[PDB]
Amino acid sequence: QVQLQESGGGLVQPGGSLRLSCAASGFAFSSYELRWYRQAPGKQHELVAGITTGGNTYYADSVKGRFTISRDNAKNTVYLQMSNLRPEDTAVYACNANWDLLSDYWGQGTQVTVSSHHHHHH
Amino acid sequence: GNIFEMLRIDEGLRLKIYKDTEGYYTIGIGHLLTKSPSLNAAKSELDKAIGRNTNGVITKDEAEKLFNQDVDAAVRGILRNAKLKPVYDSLDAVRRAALINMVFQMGETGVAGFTNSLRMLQQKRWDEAAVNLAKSRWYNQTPNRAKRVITTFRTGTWDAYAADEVWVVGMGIVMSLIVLAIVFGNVLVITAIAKFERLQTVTNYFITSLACADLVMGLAVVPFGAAHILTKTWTFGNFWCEFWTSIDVLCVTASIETLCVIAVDRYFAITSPFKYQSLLTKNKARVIILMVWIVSGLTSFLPIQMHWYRATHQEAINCYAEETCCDFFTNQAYAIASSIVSFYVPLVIMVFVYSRVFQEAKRQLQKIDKFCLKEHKALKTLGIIMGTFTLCWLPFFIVNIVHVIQDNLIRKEVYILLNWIGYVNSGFNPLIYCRSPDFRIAFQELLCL
Ligand SMILES: OCc1cc([C@@H](O)CNCCCCCCOCCCCc2ccccc2)ccc1O
Ligand SMILES: CCCCCCCC/C=C\CCCCCCCC(=O)OC[C@H](O)CO
Ligand SMILES: CCCCCCCC/C=C\CCCCCCCC(=O)O
Ligand SMILES: [Mg+2]
Ligand code: NI
Ligand code: NI
Ligand code: NI
Repeated sequence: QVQLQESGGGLVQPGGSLRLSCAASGFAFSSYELRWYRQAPGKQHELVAGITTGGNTYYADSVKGRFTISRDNAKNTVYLQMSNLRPEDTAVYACNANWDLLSDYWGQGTQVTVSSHHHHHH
Repeated sequence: GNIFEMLRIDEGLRLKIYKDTEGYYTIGIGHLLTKSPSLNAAKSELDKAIGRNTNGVITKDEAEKLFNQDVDAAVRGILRNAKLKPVYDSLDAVRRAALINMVFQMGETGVAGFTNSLRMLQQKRWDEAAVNLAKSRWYNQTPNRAKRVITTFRTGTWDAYAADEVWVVGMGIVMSLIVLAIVFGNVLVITAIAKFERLQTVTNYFITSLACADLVMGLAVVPFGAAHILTKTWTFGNFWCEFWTSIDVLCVTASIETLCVIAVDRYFAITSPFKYQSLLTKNKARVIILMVWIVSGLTSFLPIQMHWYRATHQEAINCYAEETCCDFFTNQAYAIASSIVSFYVPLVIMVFVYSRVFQEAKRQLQKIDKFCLKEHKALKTLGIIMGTFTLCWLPFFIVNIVHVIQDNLIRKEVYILLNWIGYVNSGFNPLIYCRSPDFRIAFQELLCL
């Protein structure tokens, strides 16, 4: 069937950088709009970034200038390069391809945790 | 005889007492019972005319029996009239029937009043009496019928009554197209999803259920429904009638409910997308469609085969017992019970969850001004879904509720029409829920074979 698998999340120092990969298989990738959503614990889910078929990218006001979404149709993969990370950016990031109301597919979502005391057990 | 066919498509046929254009109690093929507004007087005249207790309802044989009497009583009334007889003798076989028609409608002493046009008729100056008859109350009261009789008078042909055959064979054509569209549409859909594993998603598993119900409808319900209408009769058993209508209710219930399941499926895929693939599993999916058909079975085959649906009025009792009658008479209870369970409850759910989707789209539409393709295409699809769905089934299920609340409101023909408007929705569904680029590819491949 349709499949979206994220990879590249995990831990990262505040101010650090991560690159999220979203592999797609099972549909006509090239003619699909791609978006990155996230959801902080105990909060409503929000849109991070999004790229159209033409290549037009748009971002949230909070991650504008720091994050950069790009897509590779040759490999059916959309990326979310995110630098200068913050403790607020700690959330579950999900990949999303969309054609219409019914052709709306989501990924399992990957966890990105931003803190300074990583594996420092105080 | 052509006079018999002429009057059949002028008076139609109704097995229950009704009121004609003048508001007089009529029954069968235009048999005036009484000019009194008393139903009891009408019902008494019907009993005397037939020779039994009728309860206001007769049969098709009793209808043709009264019909042949009324025709004969009209001819006798002309021959006995000293002002009508020379005209009748003067006219040809076709034009004779036209004169019989008027007398059948207005009586012998009523037609005799047309002194000027009767003269022009005997003088065989047709075009004169043609415009002379149009200047009468008979023309103003019944414009459509008078034009047909006058035309028959001035031409001496049956061209004025040739329209009935055209609309029938024309309706037979459009019915064939509907049947073809539904079958070709849903077969192509079910085949595509089954053959290609990439299309087999949770959402598309519901569409298979929908396309299945829509397929069975286009194979079983609609074709036998077209024959029942065109032939104006039911050439199968009472068993097959009770089996056919079961498949009707079953498929409609399944089709509409599956549409509701799809709606709730998108509700979870939009409002809580991070939990969507956890809430709705492939396993839970087939559990849902199992319940849908289980429910649909309990609204169709169970109440119908057990005769729980059956109404109690005389016209229904005669219909159930007649091996050539397959009219869908239902009691008030089953009607509103099956209506809410196979339409209204899905409707209120569908309106609710799509209202929420409308909000979520508009909410995101407020955040960014451009590149909102996802939300725009969602709203457009959202309109087509609720548009074509409600426009197809709401009018039917409105008049379905009305006709079991207050009778003599919803005609037979309009119940059929609005029900067939619901039928074509099965043909529209593959045009709505299978627009994805992967469906288009799967379709261009199966058709290129
Ligand atoms: O029971 C409501 C209901 C109805 C349906 C419909 O699809 C049922 N379609 C039945 C088609 C067969 C109709 C045969 C001719 O019936 C003539 C009309 C009888 C009812 C009637 C009688 C007089 C005036 C108005 C209406 C589906 C599901 C439902 O729950
Ligand atoms: C439309 C038939 C209504 C029947 C009863 C429904 C009750 C309300 C539930 C859903 C309505 C969803 C409304 C969807 C409106 C779509 C608006 C539209 O056409 O969008 C144009 C496009 O966004 C420009 O770029
Ligand atoms: C457990 C959920 C069941 C869901 C299916 C419900 C189906 C309801 C359909 C109609 C029930 C039968 C109605 C017959 C009314 C009988 C009363 C009467 O004879 O006047
Ligand atoms: Mg019958
Ligand atoms: Ni530390
Ligand atoms: Ni540790
Ligand atoms: Ni039975």
